[PDB]
Amino acid sequence: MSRRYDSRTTIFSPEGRLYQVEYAMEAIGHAGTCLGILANDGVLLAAERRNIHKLLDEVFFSEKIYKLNEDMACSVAGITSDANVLTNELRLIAQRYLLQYQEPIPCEQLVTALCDIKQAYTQFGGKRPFGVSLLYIGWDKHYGFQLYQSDPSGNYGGWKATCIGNNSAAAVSMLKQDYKEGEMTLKSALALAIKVLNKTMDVSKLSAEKVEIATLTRENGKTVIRVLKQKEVEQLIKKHEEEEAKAEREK
Amino acid sequence: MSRGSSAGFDRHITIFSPEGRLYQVEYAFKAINQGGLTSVAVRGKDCAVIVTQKKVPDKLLDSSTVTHLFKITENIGCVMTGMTADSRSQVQRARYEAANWKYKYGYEIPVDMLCKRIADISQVYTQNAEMRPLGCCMILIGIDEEQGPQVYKCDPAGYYCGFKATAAGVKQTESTSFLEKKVKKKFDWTFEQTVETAITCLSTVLSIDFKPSEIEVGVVTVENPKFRILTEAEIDAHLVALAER
Amino acid sequence: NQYDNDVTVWSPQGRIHQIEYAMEAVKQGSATVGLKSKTHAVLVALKRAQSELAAHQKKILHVDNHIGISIAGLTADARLLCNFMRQECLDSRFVFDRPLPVSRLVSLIGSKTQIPTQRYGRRPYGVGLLIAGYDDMGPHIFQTCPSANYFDCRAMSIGARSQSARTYLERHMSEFMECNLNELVKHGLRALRETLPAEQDLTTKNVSIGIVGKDLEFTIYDDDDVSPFLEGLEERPQ
Amino acid sequence: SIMSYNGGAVMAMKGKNCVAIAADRRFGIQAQMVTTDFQKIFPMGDRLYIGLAGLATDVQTVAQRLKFRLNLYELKEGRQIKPYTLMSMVANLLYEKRFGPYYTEPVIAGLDPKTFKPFICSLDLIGCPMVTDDFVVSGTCTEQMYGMCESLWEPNMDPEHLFETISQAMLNAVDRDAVSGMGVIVHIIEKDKITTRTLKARMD
Amino acid sequence: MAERGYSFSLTTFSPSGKLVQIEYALAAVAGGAPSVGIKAANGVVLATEKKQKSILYDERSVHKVEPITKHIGLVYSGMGPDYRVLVHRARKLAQQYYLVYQEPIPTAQLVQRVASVMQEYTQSGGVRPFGVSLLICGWNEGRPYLFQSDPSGAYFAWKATAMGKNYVNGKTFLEKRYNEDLELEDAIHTAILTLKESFEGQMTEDNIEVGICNEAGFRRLTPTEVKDYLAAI
Amino acid sequence: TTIAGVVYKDGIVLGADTRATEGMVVADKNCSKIHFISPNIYCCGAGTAADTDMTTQLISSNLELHSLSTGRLPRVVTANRMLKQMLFRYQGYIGAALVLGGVDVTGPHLYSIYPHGSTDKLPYVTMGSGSLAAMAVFEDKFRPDMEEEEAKKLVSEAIAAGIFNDLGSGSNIDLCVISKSKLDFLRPYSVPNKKGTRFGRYRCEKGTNAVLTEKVTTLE
Amino acid sequence: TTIMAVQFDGGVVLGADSRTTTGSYIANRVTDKLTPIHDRIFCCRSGSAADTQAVADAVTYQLGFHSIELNEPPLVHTAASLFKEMCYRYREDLMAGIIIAGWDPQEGGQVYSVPMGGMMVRQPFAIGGSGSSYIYGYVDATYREGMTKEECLQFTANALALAMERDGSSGGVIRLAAIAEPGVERQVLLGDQIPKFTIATL
Amino acid sequence: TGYDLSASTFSPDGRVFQVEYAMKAVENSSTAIGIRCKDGVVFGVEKLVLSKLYEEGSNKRLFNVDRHVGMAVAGLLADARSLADIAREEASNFRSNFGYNIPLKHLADRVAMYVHAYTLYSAVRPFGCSFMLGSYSVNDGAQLYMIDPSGVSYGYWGCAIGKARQAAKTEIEKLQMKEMTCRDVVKEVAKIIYIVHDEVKDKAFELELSWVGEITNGRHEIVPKDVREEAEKYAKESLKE
Repeated sequence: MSRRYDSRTTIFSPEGRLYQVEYAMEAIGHAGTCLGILANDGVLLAAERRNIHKLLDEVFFSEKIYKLNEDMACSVAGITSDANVLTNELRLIAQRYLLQYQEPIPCEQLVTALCDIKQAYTQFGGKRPFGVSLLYIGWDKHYGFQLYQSDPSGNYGGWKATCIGNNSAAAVSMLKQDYKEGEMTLKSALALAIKVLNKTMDVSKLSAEKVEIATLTRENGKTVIRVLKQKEVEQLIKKHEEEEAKAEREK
Repeated sequence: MSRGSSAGFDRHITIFSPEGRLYQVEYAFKAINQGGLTSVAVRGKDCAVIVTQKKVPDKLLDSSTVTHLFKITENIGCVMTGMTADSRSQVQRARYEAANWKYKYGYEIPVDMLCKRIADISQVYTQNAEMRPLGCCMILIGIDEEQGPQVYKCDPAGYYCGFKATAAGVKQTESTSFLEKKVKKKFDWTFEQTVETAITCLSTVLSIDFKPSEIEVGVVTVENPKFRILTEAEIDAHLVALAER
Repeated sequence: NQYDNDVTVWSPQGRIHQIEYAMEAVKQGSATVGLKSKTHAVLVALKRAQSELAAHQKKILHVDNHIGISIAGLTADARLLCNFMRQECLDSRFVFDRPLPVSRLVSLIGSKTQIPTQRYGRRPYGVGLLIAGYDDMGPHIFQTCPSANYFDCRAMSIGARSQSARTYLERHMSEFMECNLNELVKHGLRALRETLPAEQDLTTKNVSIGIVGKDLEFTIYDDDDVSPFLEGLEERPQ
Repeated sequence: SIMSYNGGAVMAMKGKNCVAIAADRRFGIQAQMVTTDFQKIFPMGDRLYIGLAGLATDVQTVAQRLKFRLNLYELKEGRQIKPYTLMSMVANLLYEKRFGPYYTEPVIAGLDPKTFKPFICSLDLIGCPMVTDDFVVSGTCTEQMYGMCESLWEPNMDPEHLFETISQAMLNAVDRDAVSGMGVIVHIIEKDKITTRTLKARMD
Repeated sequence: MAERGYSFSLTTFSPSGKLVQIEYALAAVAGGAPSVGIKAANGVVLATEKKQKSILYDERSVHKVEPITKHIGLVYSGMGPDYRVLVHRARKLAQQYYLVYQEPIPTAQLVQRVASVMQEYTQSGGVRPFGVSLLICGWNEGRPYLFQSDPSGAYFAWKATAMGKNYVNGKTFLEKRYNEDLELEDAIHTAILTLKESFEGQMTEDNIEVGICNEAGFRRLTPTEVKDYLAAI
Repeated sequence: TTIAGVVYKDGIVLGADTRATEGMVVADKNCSKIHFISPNIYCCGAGTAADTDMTTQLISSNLELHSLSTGRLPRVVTANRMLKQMLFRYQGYIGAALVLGGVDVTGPHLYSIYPHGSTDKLPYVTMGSGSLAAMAVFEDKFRPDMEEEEAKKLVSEAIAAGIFNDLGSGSNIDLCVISKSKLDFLRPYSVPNKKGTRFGRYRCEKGTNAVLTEKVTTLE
Repeated sequence: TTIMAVQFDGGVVLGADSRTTTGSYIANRVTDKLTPIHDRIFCCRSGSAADTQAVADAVTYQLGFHSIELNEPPLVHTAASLFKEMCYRYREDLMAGIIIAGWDPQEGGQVYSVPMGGMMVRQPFAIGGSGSSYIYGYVDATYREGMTKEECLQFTANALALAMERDGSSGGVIRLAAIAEPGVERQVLLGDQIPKFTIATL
Repeated sequence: TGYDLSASTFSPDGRVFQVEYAMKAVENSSTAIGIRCKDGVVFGVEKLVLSKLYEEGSNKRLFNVDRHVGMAVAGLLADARSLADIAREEASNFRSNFGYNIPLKHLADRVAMYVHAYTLYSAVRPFGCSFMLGSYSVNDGAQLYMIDPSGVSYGYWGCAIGKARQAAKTEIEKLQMKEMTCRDVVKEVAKIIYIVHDEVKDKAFELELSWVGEITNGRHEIVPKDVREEAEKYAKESLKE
């Protein structure tokens, strides 16, 4: 019956570990690279496009970047359909807060609500966990520009610069070396993102069709979230190539 | 993966094998043959006929209660093959579905719609792990006003289809090849020719000359759409006509 | 093995092992004897003390003015079943203003205890009951089992070493029907004594007696009310 | 009686390539005025507005729940809602409370996205939609508004004529209603800009 | 009898981070009959092979190319009864959308809802994932759409794709034959040729099913139209 | 409201007026009261307008699902059965009064459906507040197996009687002709009433309205 | 409404008027109030049209399924019992007076009355509806044992005509149905076919 | 290899082994027989007396499930009792809903479907009992049905269930039960029961007898003491040669 076919997804291991959560994290490590960088005048996401094929129809808005409300956006790594479930839940939570308070939801509260859903799947119900890690970028009147990262376990944390997915550890080393706290601008942050994606995507060269970049800024008391055009990413990659060539010429 | 590969509980519950197969559904198909009987259905130009093998080993058994032919409505008949209690539960479900369709929509259910409904119900068993699929196959005959006689078959996998002729049970492969030969040389099938074709298919694949008590025959015709089971006198008349030729 | 963990699993021999293990649970308990005459039904229960400083565990329970029980096996299951039986008797008195006939109560018990023997994740009740009753059909002794089967008996014994008691009851079953109350109780006491170790004897501390009868509502005698029944018992024949 | 508890009046009118929507500004409870700047017209898009008359509590509740559903719609579909779709969404929201209805009668005025064809409609309290080509009214002085609009409305008005027509209709209609008025706000929606005006009005 | 299903997941994460049940459902899809979708400039063609195992089968009785609405069509590769379940659910979802919004559901919206159902079966208690891949075509806002939805619940937008047996070779053939600006007739020819590449035996107007979506809506091709197209090839 | 329907030799003619009143004031001058059910089945509605619209939309959706499932043309009896079971389960609280007309494989069929869930299968029906005037026209002039033009004239006459004698009816006459080969949705079929010609010119000039505040938002 | 049913040796005769009113307005002047429940079982309906139509549809459904399951022609008493259960269970919500009449191989011709409230009684003949009050004396004085099918048809036609002439809620045409073992014969009496009784003048 | 643990699992051969194990449980119980004559049905059970401490009529395997319907069981007695309760519920509900006595064929079908419902799931266990339903009426005649743990229901002229059912069926075949009456069938039933009993394997047994027919006015009841004693004497005489 039930007992002999039950996988026991929500039980501790003898070492004190939750195996299904760890395996979901392995799934995350497989997926495409997503990077988040916070600057003084905005915040950005840069995600590797894994749906690359000449016969693929051009994407409507973005493959991996989802607007969540007027002030927040997210990028996903891991199982795609699980990410669809989670992004719908996030949109619902943000609208519920807006209905209740008639103010936009602060970013950390939205992340905390979604992480509570994830934790509930880790503790009871016998279901498998969501195989999704998320990066969140947002603005609120409490803490300004914010970047957050959440895991299948339901843990979350705020960051100045972070990376999830493929080669995320090398990207984090790059970020530790190169990020300058309290002095980043969106231009320098975009340059850093291009360099990090150049290193992380070692097998495939940076082309504008292999990456998706979205920036969140403030204009006239409104939040603007924009996915960069292909030509803008092409110009950024050209600028990075020029920087590399001149740095080589100096050396 | 590898041919006939297995991993985990794929041989015990309806979950995918490494090759993407559902072994429990295949085992249910074998459960059909466990019954040991064979039935044949043939579509004519103005009729549909079902002929099933009737076996009563012992005289203590009241023969009138040993039937695999059922009527679902006045105009729809069925022959069941496989496990008897599963067959009777499926017959009860089909009768309920037909009555409810008539009640809700105000006209008699078409044969293809009833077959599709039963097939959906059994697909559910192919996708949920806590219950086994039924080990039975259902063949339905009826008359649609627009399209004429109808023979439809549904199986434990949830697959259903309309047939010019079909068979179920132990010798259904030989029966299908015989019917393929008969339908390739297409000639206009009257009621008598349809009945004789069904009976000769069963008799040639079972390698026995029949007797009126050894087979069961049900028919629907355009002239008389009501499903009716032939008595032993009519069956013996057909058998005599077949034997003389 | 693979067939002896779930009550829903048939063994290849046509048996259910969990039911037999619940039967063993009944066999582990201390002995108790039930017998009937033309006019009386008597339960005699040998009580066991966990320690020298503990009271002997209660074995005879009130169900209704005309029905009492003695238990073997898991005590908490016995309390569940006793509460159910009391509720049935009260329902009968509320609806029909009549005492519930004993055999109907035993049928209700069998129906209630059969259900967990067929459903996954349930277990059999691990208690055997001797039911003494009096109704329009006279006195009744019934035996209920973890298998949910029940028996109408002339006499019965269940618990540890109950086979010796059953042999004694076999011997004197012909005598039981014409016995008076004292003689019937003494027959039950001798049958219960046949299940004792050699050193142990029947005492007012380890004997409990329940009696029901035509004019006698069900009554339990525990420590000092047992002595008139113990007085007059011949020494063990050996 | 219940619909008249707080008073209020909303009107929408069709121009040549433009729409107009106007509302009174009084919030009051029976005969007592409480405030004079209660919002009854809510934007549901760049060129789409909904005006709500009826119970003020249901005005606010329905506007907020419609904003909930519209935001979800525009996130799931990466497009702005069309006025007909908004009307259907409002009707579904109102009919969900068929036996416990919200006491508001919405009016929708907008331009088709990517087409800019004027659209106006009104709905009853349980969500029966009514699309017209000239004008829609809602509130406690619909008879007066009907007189004014039937007399003054003309086809193919330019936005300035549309503003004058809807302004005169609203002003003279609410001057003749006790529990509406204390100012009128008019929105003129064109394809390239939105003009918001407050009219000089009686305050009695 | 007890109507309670299992409440635990049957699809769980492997130590390497994979959900093997979804990969096995994909293996089931890869064993299915070939399906092809091609999005032309003015419409979409969905072509599948339906080679019956015998002449006793009535070809007209069952259909693999199915209408969902007047403007949306479906075809599949994999297990047919799972496909029937998903077709019924898609029709109900399209009707509910029409009931709320009083306009026909956009193709992308319906694809999202169907993919959500498939994900539910990848995560809920006591069920296996669906063993089919769907090709969905639609016409919206003067524009053709072609989507593929997998057993995991992930969907992709395609200009041309193939599923089922020999789908890698079919994809190579499509990407070396497909071009933009193609018209619907030429897309129909290309889809039939892609089926012909993996087809075994003679292809007739009864061996294959073809559906088209354009501004007029979605419709299945009658076997006479298919015979005309085959003669043109 | 006046809605009517007849069975003629080749099919069904449905008719309706186009006035929708709120109380005793005309709210809608051009209201569409003939509702699509299926390409061969239509329904005129009276009673609570929201109830009529929602009920017809729900049944149309369910019949579309049914016809996709069966691959066959819907029957009028199915629409009738669904409508009457739904209306009966609501015990008259859904106030939809319906004239349901269609042509299926069995021929033309016409039903009247009442809010409590009772139906009548009749060769001519009327419904609404003008129903008695239209019915008077029908009882005076109906004949079986009328031609299409005769049936259209008769239904337009019945609607006109409702329009000119019932205060709750007015404006235009809408027709829907259904046969096995065609469906003609004639809207408007007749325009017996028009707004009177204006004898004057109201003063409506730029600058007439005084403005306190102004705010112009430019759209991109 | 006036409904009537009479038993004769080999079957039953059922009859009804055809008037359905809403107040004083005749909404349907050719109503068919004789409803086949099964091949040889009919019901006459009086009271709320929605209630009787719904209950007759439900009983038709249940009786058809039951007959398929038993592989046996239904008993008239079984149909009457189904009607009785439905009418008694929902007596506070239904306004339905039913006559159930038909033929059985086991019992012959049978008439059952299920009046409002949900009681069930077998009768040699039954009348119902608003018009039935006016013909109680007539049917009491006229009915005799041993009438043939033709005598029963004439008896029913006369009684229905008298009720229709007196009762404002009854009128239109007379619908008759003779049920026997061979089958069902239905007829409509209209116009001069309806029995005529001269108005007493002077 | 682990295929015999649930009724919701098919073996690779297409068998449900849990149902077969329940059938084995039936094959170990003592023998009950039913015989359908021209005017009734007679049930005879060999009820083994396991303890002399038991009363007469304890653990009876013949039940009245309706005024006209009797039940003879074999297998797990608690399962049989729950099934008798199910049959009583079905008969009573049928009378309440349709207003007459349930036909025996319909009652057999209903109870057989209830039994079959326990052969599909891992959450329940198949019943470990088989049984015969016997009825008589003027309209329907005499009817004898048999239902096994799989849920298969069949009509019979004579039937045996239990440990020795093949030998009992052989004995039944030697009878011209189609022209016999209940009076002489009761003797034949008692003789067959006494023949199939094994005195070495099983020590003592009571002979339970019941019948329904025109003799009892279509009411299932225990055979009266006179007829039972006469039948037992005749059976004992037939044992001696």
